[PDB]
Amino acid sequence: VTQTMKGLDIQKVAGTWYSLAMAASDISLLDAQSAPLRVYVEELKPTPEGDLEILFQKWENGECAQKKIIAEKTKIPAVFKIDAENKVLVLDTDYKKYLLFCMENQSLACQCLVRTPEVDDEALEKFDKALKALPMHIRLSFNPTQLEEQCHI
Amino acid sequence: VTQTMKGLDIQKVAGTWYSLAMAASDISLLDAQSAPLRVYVEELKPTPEGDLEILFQKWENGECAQKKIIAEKTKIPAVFKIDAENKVLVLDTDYKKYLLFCMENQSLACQCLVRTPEVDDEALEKFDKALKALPMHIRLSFNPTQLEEQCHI
Ligand SMILES: CCCCOc1ccc(OCCCN2CCOCC2)cc1
Ligand SMILES: CCCCOc1ccc(OCCCN2CCOCC2)cc1
Repeated sequence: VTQTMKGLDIQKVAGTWYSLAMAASDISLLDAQSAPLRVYVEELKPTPEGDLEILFQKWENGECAQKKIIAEKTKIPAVFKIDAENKVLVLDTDYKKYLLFCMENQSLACQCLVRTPEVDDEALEKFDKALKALPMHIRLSFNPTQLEEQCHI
Repeated sequence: VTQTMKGLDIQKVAGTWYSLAMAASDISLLDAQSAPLRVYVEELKPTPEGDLEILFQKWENGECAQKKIIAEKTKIPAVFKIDAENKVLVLDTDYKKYLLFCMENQSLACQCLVRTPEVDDEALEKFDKALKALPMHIRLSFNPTQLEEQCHI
């Protein structure tokens, strides 16, 4: 991934988001509800120190779990670390409407986040252009009804 | 689906094909290996009377089954019936290289077939343009290694 947001202000991505679409390099990363990168973003909480707390939902052991992770800042404003060593990259955002991001170790999953439970064609067009560059083999998108449900059921 | 091949010659789609990509209106139609429209085309055998015999593979009861169905001709050369009542529509083909088709009852799944175990960017570009018109929520594509495996494992 060689697309990062120039001039990202991480404080301005705070608040409510919706995983409108997801894509990944390998089908098994997104195919089942319990697939390991099938994660439904709920909220972004950037720290004063410029780390990024992420609230999301994930299907585990036949139910919709609440999850929290902290993505630690790097010297690049648009790149963050989750290690156990995995990177979060912010590709593009207008803060008000949409945010595109990828998670990578090579394995890769990207999402189109939106602020509201609505299908944003413009945001989906920007997400498809960013994926043109990448070796994706699965792509999912959700309707407004699913966006208001736990784990997009 | 309002895209059909003008002037289809069904005899000329005979022989070997590869399901390079699939898409569907609903995620559950393609998400698991055992998902009901996860079908891997092997061969098309048009009859002299202009019906279309289809050999494909499908994952069922934890294994890769061989399957045969006959799609019966209609008054429209590009449209065929499988009833239990479901339509097969040929969108576009050059006979030599690629064939795009959709199956519909509304539920909808479309494939990009190719003649060889190779990623045909041109064919994938034509498949993405045909899907622009349609309400797809899942899309899959396979690498050359998977295309040579039973059930694309
Ligand atoms: C704008 C930033 C959005 C990033 O949102 C997420 C990034 C990574 C996530 O990871 C969820 C779990 C994936 N990893 C599996 C391995 O252990 C660490 C977590 C979840 C949301
Ligand atoms: C150019 C024509 C290619 C069409 O290929 C197929 C069309 C339909 C298929 O259906 C497989 C099973 C789907 N139906 C489920 C309900 O019962 C009838 C079959 C398989 C290949």
